[PDB]
This record gives sequence, C-alpha cells and structure tokens, in this order.
Amino acid sequence: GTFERLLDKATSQLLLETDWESILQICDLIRQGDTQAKYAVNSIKKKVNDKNPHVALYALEVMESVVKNCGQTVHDEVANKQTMEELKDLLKRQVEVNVRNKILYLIQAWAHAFRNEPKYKVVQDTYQIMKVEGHVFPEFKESDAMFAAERAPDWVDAEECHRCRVQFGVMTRKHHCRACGQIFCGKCSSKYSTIPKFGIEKEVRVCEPCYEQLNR
Ligand SMILES: [Zn+2]
Ligand SMILES: [Zn+2]
Repeated sequence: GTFERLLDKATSQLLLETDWESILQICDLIRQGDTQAKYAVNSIKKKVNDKNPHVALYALEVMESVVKNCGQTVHDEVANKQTMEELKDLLKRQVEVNVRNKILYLIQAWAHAFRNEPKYKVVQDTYQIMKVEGHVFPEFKESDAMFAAERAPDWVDAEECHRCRVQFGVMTRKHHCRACGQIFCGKCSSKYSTIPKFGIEKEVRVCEPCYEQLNR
C-alpha cells in the first residue's frame, strides 16, 4: 500500500508546496522495481485528470519527477500515442492556467529529452502540433530535459551462452552484454555500441538484440 499512500499524500489539497519527500520515495519505488511503472503511471494519470486544479497540478509535478528520475520503464508509459492524445485533450478542455502551463512545459521538456529516441518521436510530433495550433510555450531551460542516467544491469553468470547455449570452457570464454547483463559467447556478442541511457559514451560489447534496439 505504500505507493498508493504516497501518491495520495503528494497530491493532497492540503499541501502548500510540493511534497518532495513523497515524490522521491515514489521515484525510488519505481527505480527499485517495487512498484511497476505501468501501474504507477496509470495511477498518476488518474490524478492529472482531476477536476480540482490543485490536485491536477500536483499530479503533473509527480509525473515530471517520475519521468526525470525513473528511466525507460516510465518513458515507455508517457512517450506514446495514447498519452499524447490524453494530454492534447486535457490541454484543450482545461480552464486553469497553471495546469495548462505545466502541460506545455512538460511536452516541451520531454520532446527535447527524447530527441535521440525514435520510439518516442510522438512527443516531439505533439510539441510541433501544439505550436501550430498557437500555444505559447514557456522559455526552455536545458536543465528541464536533463534526466537521470539509469543504472546498468548486474551481470549474470551461467554455464552456457544465453543465445546459442554453447557450453563455456577453456576455448569458449564468457562475455557479457553491457546493455542487458546476460552472458554470451563471443560469436553471440560481437557488436559494440554506446549506451547513452547508462552514461556509457564509449562503444562497449553488446548482444545483437541490444545492438539493434540501441542503433535504430
Ligand atoms: Zn553463443
Ligand atoms: Zn544484451
């Protein structure tokens, strides 16, 4: 029950300012895998759509933080067509300027944050649409779009290659994919890539599926 208690606490109409303690605990729960991102983001979205603009604004601040801090598992839940449509709709019916302004702030911030990720293009597409419709965005600060690097996965040991199942031995050395942490023979891990999301800016060994996910 902790995620839910905290979300309630963070979006209380009693608050005079952002409850950073509760927000950062919510971020930690998602990063640690204690709370699933889809459920978390769905729960926050329910609050974003509240008729009370204080609740909606506080919920948008929770959304801002989970996106900034929680990595791809959360980005997958916001940088999609369903969410962009819901925010376009919300922005169109919202009569409260601070909620409106925050939606614009976030769309702009995310569109810049996601500029290297083709799977997330719908956010930049939505930004451009909104500008054509006449929305005046707040001035952009680089700081808005600077997200926390994610933690690279721990490496797995095993007796055989994760892909081809060859047995490791003297003539078949163990290697690891830096992107997923699984264990491979050399034949199955002969690709090299940067991994920006983990702050890896040198080309490091990856498996073939990770290589293709990374080099779209
Ligand atoms: Zn192999
Ligand atoms: Zn991999």
